[PDB]
Amino acid sequence: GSHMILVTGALGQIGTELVLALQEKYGNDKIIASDLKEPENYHCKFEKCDIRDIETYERINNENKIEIVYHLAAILSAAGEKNPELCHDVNYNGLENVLKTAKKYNQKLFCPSSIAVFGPDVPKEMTPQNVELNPKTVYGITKVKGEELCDTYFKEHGIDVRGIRYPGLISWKHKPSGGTTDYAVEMYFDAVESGKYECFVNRNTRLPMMFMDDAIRATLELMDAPLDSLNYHSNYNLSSMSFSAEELEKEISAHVDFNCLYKPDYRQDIADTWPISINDDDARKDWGWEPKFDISKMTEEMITNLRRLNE
Ligand SMILES: NC(=O)c1ccc[n+]([C@@H]2O[C@H](COP(=O)([O-])OP(=O)(O)OC[C@H]3O[C@@H](n4cnc5c(N)ncnc54)[C@H](O)[C@@H]3O)[C@@H](O)[C@H]2O)c1
Repeated sequence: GSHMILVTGALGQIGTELVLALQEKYGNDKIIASDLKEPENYHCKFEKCDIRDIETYERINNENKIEIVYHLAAILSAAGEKNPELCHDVNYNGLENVLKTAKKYNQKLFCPSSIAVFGPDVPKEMTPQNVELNPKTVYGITKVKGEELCDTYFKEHGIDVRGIRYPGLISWKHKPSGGTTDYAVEMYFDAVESGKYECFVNRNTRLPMMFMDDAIRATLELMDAPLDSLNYHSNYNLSSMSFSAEELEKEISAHVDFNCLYKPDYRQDIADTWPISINDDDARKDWGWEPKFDISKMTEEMITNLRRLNE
């Protein structure tokens, strides 16, 4: 086959790093990036597209002989509370476009979910894989519907679509976009840049978090697993860390001097409805998941690179 891979949402937090990992794994000639606007200074072949534009999306897939899509395009939780209609449109109708195309062209898919599928009616601690999904955000609802649609494509249409309920992801290669979990990223950036941070959640806010290298590795490992080994498809729980905002402040302060003030905003109301930690036994059992970055190791990577960038 062509062995060609498309990454939608390629310019975002995950995509910035996933494109590189896929180029190194498969060879640079095998990877096509797509997002809304063509970037200036960019070492991957790029095809612009709105994920809602089925005609152009199909054309990109056809012409490039795409066999595998890593579908990252989305509107996230905080933006989705501000703009519910946009969130539904982009997330649900974009996903539907991706799945319909996969069925036409016999594609394999990665379509991620989020811990935002969970609401406060199920356990906050070590949330199980199989509990009711009654999210309290628009975004969470889109993700629940998306899990279900993916699993319908798998069962009814034979599409090998896989996905992870990512926790909050922390990275330094992309500027923070002010998402709900972005207080962890921003705290690092602002600590190193200015020695001060105004945190938009309260000091005890405690969410499942993961360093990007772990999330990217998890994504690739899940995609490489034999299909018959998977007991879940669109929606693996996935865990690494669970810490509060002040715990992160104390970790960062062991390395860098900084003033952290807590001034919650609307994003608190999102975070408060999510679990603190996640039971990912099924990922660990079915496909060998184990995280490699604890808070100390992640902190060293973040601070070292951010200090370099601030030279
Ligand atoms: N980063 C996290 O902490 C996290 C956590 C859970 C789930 N996820 C999921 O992972 C995926 C990627 O997340 P991310 O953090 O990289 O998001 P992001 O916002 O950084 O990237 C999403 C990309 O989608 C693009 N996009 C938006 N609307 C579009 C449209 N109409 N057509 C085409 N492209 C469009 C944006 O331009 C952006 O580059 C999403 O499915 C998200 O729900 C992320």
